[PDB]
Amino acid sequence: SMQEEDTFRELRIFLRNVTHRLAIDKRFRVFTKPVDPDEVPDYVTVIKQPMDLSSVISKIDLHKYLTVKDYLRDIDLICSNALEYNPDRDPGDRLIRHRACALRDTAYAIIKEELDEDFEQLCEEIQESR
Ligand SMILES: O=c1cc(Br)cc[nH]1
Ligand SMILES: O=c1cc(Br)cc[nH]1
Ligand SMILES: [Cl-]
Repeated sequence: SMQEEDTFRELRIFLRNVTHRLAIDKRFRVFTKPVDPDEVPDYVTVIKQPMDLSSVISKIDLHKYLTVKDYLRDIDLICSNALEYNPDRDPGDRLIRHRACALRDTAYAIIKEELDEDFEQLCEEIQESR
């Protein structure tokens, strides 16, 4: 229905704004771009399911997210991939991991304060109906 297409558009607008807020934060610059296979040839090796904020924006625009839960799964990937790829005690690794965790925490905190639970519940019920 028109009504359900309105709901999914509202969700895309919501997720675009949250993603843009994360992308413009100087802490999260490393996460805004896919990992360059020159720079890092072994990444696209052991990181099976790469994810970055430009990919998240492309997925919004292609209607791949029907719920905030699906979106947060991709945010969780950005964090768990950073944790997996950069596990060393060296400050370089520790800094990426802290920034990855901060990205994840910020996304969850924005959604906690700004997403209406009844809005998410509606998205979930339309998603399940298909
Ligand atoms: O991401 C957003 C931002 C504003 Br302002 C309003 C709705 N969604
Ligand atoms: O199944 C897998 C594949 C890769 Br690549 C890394 C972890 N687990
Ligand atoms: Cl830096």
